Amino acid sequence: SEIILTPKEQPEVPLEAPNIKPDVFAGKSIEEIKNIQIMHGNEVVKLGDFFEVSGEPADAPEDIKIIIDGDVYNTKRIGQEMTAGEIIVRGNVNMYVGAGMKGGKITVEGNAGSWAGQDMRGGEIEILGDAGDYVGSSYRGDWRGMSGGTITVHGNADNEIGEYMNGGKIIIKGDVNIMPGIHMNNGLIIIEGNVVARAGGEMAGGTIVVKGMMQEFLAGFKYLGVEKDIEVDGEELPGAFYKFEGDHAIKGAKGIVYAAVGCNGHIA
Amino acid sequence: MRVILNTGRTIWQGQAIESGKDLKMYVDAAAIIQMNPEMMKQLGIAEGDNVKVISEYGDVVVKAVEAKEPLPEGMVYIPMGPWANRVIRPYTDSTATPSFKNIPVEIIPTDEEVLDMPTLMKVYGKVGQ
Amino acid sequence: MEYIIKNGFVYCPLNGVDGEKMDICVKDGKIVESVSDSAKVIDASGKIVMPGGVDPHSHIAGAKVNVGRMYRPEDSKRDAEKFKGGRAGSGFSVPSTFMTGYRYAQMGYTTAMEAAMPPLLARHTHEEFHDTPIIDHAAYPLFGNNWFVMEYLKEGDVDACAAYASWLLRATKGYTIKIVNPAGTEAWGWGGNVHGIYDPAPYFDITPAEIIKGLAEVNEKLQLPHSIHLHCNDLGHPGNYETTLASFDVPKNIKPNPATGSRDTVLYATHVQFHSYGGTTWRDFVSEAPKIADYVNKNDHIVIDVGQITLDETTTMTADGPMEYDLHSLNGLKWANCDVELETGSGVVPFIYSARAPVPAVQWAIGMELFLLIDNPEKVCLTTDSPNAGPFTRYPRVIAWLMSNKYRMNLIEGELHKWAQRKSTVATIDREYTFSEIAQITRATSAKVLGLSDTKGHLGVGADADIAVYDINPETVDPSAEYMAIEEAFSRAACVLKDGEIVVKDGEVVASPHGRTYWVDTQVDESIYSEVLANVESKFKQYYSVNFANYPVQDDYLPKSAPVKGVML
Amino acid sequence: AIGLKAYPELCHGCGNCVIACPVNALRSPEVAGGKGPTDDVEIIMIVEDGVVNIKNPDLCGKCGTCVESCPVDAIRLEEL
Amino acid sequence: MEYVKNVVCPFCGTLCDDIICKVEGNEIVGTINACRIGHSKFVHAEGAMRYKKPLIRKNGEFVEVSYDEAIDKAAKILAESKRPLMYGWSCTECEAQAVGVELAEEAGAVIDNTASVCHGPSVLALQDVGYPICTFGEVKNRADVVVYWGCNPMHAHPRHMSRNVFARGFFRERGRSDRTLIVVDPRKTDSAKLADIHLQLDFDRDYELLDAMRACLLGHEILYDEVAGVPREQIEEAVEVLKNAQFGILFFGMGITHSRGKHRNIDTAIMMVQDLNDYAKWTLIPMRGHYNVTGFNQVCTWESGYPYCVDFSGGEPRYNPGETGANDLLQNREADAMMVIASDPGAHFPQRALERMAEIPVIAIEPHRTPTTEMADIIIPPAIVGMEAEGTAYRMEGVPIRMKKVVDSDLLSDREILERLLEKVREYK
Ligand SMILES: Nc1nc2c(c(=O)[nH]1)N[C@H]1C(S)=C(S)[C@@H](COP(=O)(O)OP(=O)(O)OC[C@H]3O[C@@H](n4cnc5c(=O)[nH]c(N)nc54)[C@H](O)[C@@H]3O)O[C@H]1N2
Ligand SMILES: Nc1nc2c(c(=O)[nH]1)N[C@H]1C(S)=C(S)[C@@H](COP(=O)(O)OP(=O)(O)OC[C@H]3O[C@@H](n4cnc5c(=O)[nH]c(N)nc54)[C@H](O)[C@@H]3O)O[C@H]1N2
Ligand code: SF4
Ligand code: SF4
Ligand code: SF4
Ligand SMILES: [K+]
Ligand SMILES: [K+]
Ligand SMILES: [K+]
Ligand SMILES: [Mg+2]
Ligand code: NA
Ligand SMILES: [S]
Ligand SMILES: [W+6]
Ligand SMILES: [Zn+2]
Ligand SMILES: [Zn+2]
Repeated sequence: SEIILTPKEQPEVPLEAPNIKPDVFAGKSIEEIKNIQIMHGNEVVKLGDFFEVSGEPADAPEDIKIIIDGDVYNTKRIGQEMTAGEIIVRGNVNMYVGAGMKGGKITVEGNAGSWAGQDMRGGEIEILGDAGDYVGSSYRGDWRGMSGGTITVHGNADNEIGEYMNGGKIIIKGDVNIMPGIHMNNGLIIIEGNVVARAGGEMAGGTIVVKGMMQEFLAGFKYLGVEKDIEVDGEELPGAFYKFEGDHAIKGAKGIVYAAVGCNGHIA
Repeated sequence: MRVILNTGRTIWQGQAIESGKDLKMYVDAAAIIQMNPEMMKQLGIAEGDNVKVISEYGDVVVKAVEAKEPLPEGMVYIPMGPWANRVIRPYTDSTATPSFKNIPVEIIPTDEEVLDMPTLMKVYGKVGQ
Repeated sequence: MEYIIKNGFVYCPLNGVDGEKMDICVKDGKIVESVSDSAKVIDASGKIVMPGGVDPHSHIAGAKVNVGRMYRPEDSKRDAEKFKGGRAGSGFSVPSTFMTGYRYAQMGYTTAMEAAMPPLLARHTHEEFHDTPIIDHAAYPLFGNNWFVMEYLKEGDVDACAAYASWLLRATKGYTIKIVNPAGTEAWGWGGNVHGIYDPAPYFDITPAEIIKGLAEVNEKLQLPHSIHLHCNDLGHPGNYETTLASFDVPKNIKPNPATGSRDTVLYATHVQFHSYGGTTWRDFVSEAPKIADYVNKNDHIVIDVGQITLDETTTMTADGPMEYDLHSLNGLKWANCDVELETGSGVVPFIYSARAPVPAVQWAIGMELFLLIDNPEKVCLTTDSPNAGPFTRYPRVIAWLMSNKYRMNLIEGELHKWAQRKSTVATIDREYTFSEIAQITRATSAKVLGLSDTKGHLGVGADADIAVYDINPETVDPSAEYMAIEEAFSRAACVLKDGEIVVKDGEVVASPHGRTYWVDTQVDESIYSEVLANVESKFKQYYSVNFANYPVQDDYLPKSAPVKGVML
Repeated sequence: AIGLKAYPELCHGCGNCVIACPVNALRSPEVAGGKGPTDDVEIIMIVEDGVVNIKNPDLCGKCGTCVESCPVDAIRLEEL
Repeated sequence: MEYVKNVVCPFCGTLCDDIICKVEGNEIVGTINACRIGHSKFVHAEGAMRYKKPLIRKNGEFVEVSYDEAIDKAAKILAESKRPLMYGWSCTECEAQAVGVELAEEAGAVIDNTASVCHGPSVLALQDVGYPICTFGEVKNRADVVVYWGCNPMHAHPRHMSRNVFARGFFRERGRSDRTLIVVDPRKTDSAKLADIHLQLDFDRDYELLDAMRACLLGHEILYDEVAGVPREQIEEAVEVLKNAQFGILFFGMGITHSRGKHRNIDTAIMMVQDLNDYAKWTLIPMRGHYNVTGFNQVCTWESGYPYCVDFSGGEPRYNPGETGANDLLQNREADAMMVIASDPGAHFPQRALERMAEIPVIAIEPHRTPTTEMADIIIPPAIVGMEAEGTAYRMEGVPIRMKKVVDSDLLSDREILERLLEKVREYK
């Protein structure tokens, strides 16, 4: 059930550890888990070289709970493409945590780097601290991005959250910087704090809700008025929101930005 | 004074880099800050006077110069180079490209001297290996 | 080195050998009658032996190809490799150069032609060739929208156009006169196009028909090894089959005249799948491959290649600028463009040929109809207009489809949209290609029509030692039922030799020699030649953006220059 | 008299004046098409050692086109 | 004195190939047709340090070594490195860039060029939405409307306007009079002074202005009565100028890659140019900086599949700008060694990256004295491409032109230095 990884001193040259996920840990003894391959720069190494490993094995990934009992700020790709189980990180992570995720749950108790939940398909990611750029984003050049799952960031995020989103749900309880929902096609973004600029830049569909203040917005949106008591993607939101449709710089755009009335009179 | 710092090219700094960045020419062309004459008056400085530029990310001393390419109100121009790059915003926003242009800085007159090219680099404190 | 290839079932259509068990002898990069008793042996028992494949039409080297690579990093992430003996690479649909040569080699191909080179960008094509292992190669410079060609051909001055072409083939180190959407791409320089073969370009006031006719006359006047290589107007439009058949007739009464090779056809029509469409809109879109196939059967002046849909997510890249903008308009996907001054245009768009979708379903059917309704394989070559209809890595799957009506009906009756049955006749065609007809459309027809059948496309004495051994036993395996064994076997050749040296063994690349660059050497009356070169240099001074002295490709770009002579003195 | 005068210390070598000049254009097709002259030609001015350089001031008709094209007032029509 | 004609200039992406070099002895003493910058590269400035031998820092002081000793230690450093950065490339020729790709492969390195500090955001943008371009000659002979968006060619591509705007072309035989010239820049630059229309917009708001322009273009109403400091009604009048073009060209530069939004400023610019083609022929060209920055992105793309920020650590190539970019590796302290060639990140990286350069072994394949050599551990001087060494370079819109060798040099070329560096790196591994 519970498998404990205690990090050793983290290296300046970061680690890539896609193989830290329940799917790989399943059916392995503690000794075999120590011998799992991870990368350390341009060198292939063993997970045991940077982590103490304890706990009890299990045969199915559903029953496996990985907890990283320490800061791993310089390890990338943890939980990448995991289908089931749970990961708990008692500290910070680097980039790509849960990238390509299909199922299960990851909880990061500190900060996360960029591309957290990139190309997410299913499952849940929850980050108790701050996140970087490109939460739930796509990959370079691809027009098909995140299609399912839920990402919850309790702190702040930076740029291009939900880039090319095509499904799923992202919730930022804090503030974001610029261009949340850039090129969005489908899905739901809820920003409970503030937005600096360009919410919904070049979106074609989907829904963005901003409960705080947007300092700037975009002239390609048509203002539709005010809506109360909004139901979107199974979430009920109280209060009134200014309603915008765009981004009409894009042909056939049907995206929706909702902005809370209390702090967005200058946007109307 | 709070101002907007913009950076980029000038033929004089282009001539200078292909002449030699070890040359005096390069300090004269790149260790400068271009200002509207009205801004120089408000700050109480003349061409040739030195300016201390401070930002969230660093600080530098540059020679004040009258902009012959007029600037918007509140903006200054430092040509690309290590002086400008003491103060501009390093973060790339996960693009790999820093924010070299349009950075809030504080400028104030100073009698300190402009650092020449090898002296400027010493602040980064290169350790041999 | 000396090699003896023993006890293989040899298929060599040019020498009329049809599965006979037979030894092939090799000496210093050539096929010879006999070798010493010390020659090292390659055991081909229970295996097929063919000449190295010869691809007459692929997009593998040049600017438009590299834009497809650069602006599709998602395509590389899909398929990235590093075989530790060799160079890293990536790209499912548009592979990098080292990956490109490895994979032609893995499937037993030893010669592949780049089909569209913008003359001003010719250095780029040749630079990418140098980083393309194994295969011998050549590049087709583009002529159908060239300012000099349009100006000379309107005045009826075909000899001056032939002098220009002679200069251009030498300056770009090119091999054939390639024509793409003649007059239409110049019309796209202002955002337009031409419709039908009698619709002139802006200003230049010359028709596609006159461009096609004049360049065919030029082609045989220069005695080039290959014929004109025609990509028709009105590509990819419902109802365009009539523009295609009309185009096919334009050069019919021009008589072939190669100085090198055995080519006996004046017209080469490329990826004809895209030119065989009926209907009037996409909603009443219907296959017209029977009429197209029937024209080819009855006519003796034309060779075609099909441009077979492989039902993949791929990348389209063409010198047909206006057509790609239309394609971007339909599917909304990222679009690249490059108009090349005085010479050509180009466009790049991804396309998803989903088997579920009705239009790609009919497109797949049309190509199968072309392969199967054409009686004589000597008139057809196996192509995917790589990557336009699919990556060349899918030639084995195309082979598998042709050798097995089981494979086809399995796809027709499940996955393929119903429109493949409703809007074509593929389902009623149970013809199956034999191993001899496969070697004909993947080796012999291409080698012959390109003017290389002296040294390429056959296993006889005098040929280059370009040889493919496929681990499949025609006496023991049924191609119709075991279609997945056909596909897998043609993908990963047991043994491949390139100029007598082993370069692939059991699907693995084991050596990385550089191939030759075939280009065309022609000589024209010195007086007309000088006059044309004086005219060419005057426009360079006025209208080009580079200087005349810097334009032609320097000899440093051809480490392995292999000139082929057209008309001399 | 009013005549052509160069201020090379302000000059960029950008070539706008050389190309804009109709006397230059008429005499050198390369200049008319925006290139610096490569063939030997006698024209009013060229860019040499990185700056504008007057070679045949007698051919200048004082029309003013080059001046319009110079953004940094490096070539002028003034006394002498 | 002898005059060498048809020389290609090795400075900026204009890549002029009509330079005349004046050669005295074995030395280039003057130029014709080259602008003030190009001339400055060809000719030696008095008092300027041109390293004639390799050097190594023995703490404190630099000492002259042999080529074999310098390349020797350089190979040690890269072989032992677990995250080496191979950065620069833009001011050397394509054959050397190809060797660098193979060497980055051999060392498991990240290879990256100046695109990551330059038109990188245009690369990211074109990968997402497209790349509709043309060559210089179509502009000269067809262009009806010429826009310089966030670039200042009078100072950065000095001959760019004279060759593409003032030039008399086939369909534009009146040159400058046949073209509407537009410049978009928050400053009144010397390029803006020549414009018929100058949008002196608010800095950092191009993305907003372009959003209004495209919404207008597609028939929609512009929400606010002023955008990026530009009145609503002119947005519409400017959109009308572009729609009525017979042939329009959008030249854009660092004012739009370095500004807020970075790659997304290029993104929206590209998509507007695309959509304008339903009303008028329109195309764009990035004003790429160095004479062969474009060439590296070409070479690296065709050999590996990716244009820059290419990391071979895992054997296969991988590509993530923002992770695998020169400034990412330095500022995140990932790089444990860095090799510089034909570039000056000491002068032109931000403070935060320089602090990391202070902590790691830095190799510099460099002919002149620079802020990078002041931060370097090993200095290896080469023959300079375009003057003492030949090879292919790529102009800003992809046109390949071969750089010429005008005078001889006793120093090794970059290509030879890199081929020896690669041979030894293998000996190590
Ligand atoms: N002299 C010289 N010439 C060079 C070089 C050099 O170092 N010196 N280097 C070369 C290189 S590497 C390059 S990339 C090119 C670069 O050529 P350019 O693209 O011209 O680069 P910059 O001069 O840095 O900046 C261009 C303009 O953008 C403006 N700008 C600032 N903020 C904004 C904004 O928010 N919006 C808009 N629209 N504009 C803004 C600035 O005022 C500046 O005039 O030059 C090349 N040529
Ligand atoms: N604040 C601010 N910072 C910036 C910019 C800005 O606008 N503002 N612009 C950014 C941009 S776009 C860029 S590209 C960078 C500048 O990019 P850099 O590459 O730093 O440009 P240079 O400083 O000209 O450096 C080129 C070097 O190559 C050397 N060189 C010349 N020929 C050869 C050769 O044949 N071989 C070799 N090995 N070397 C040779 C030259 O001596 C010179 O030192 O600055 C960036 N930094
Ligand atoms: S003069 Fe004004 S224009 Fe003629 S070159 Fe010197 S600068 Fe460019
Ligand atoms: S003045 Fe009129 S003529 Fe004399 S130069 Fe300047 S332009 Fe050519
Ligand atoms: S323009 Fe760019 S290239 Fe042509 S010269 Fe002045 S610098 Fe060298
Ligand atoms: K690619
Ligand atoms: K079916
Ligand atoms: K110099
Ligand atoms: Mg993307
Ligand atoms: Na053509
Ligand atoms: S650059
Ligand atoms: W640059
Ligand atoms: Zn074609
Ligand atoms: Zn083709």
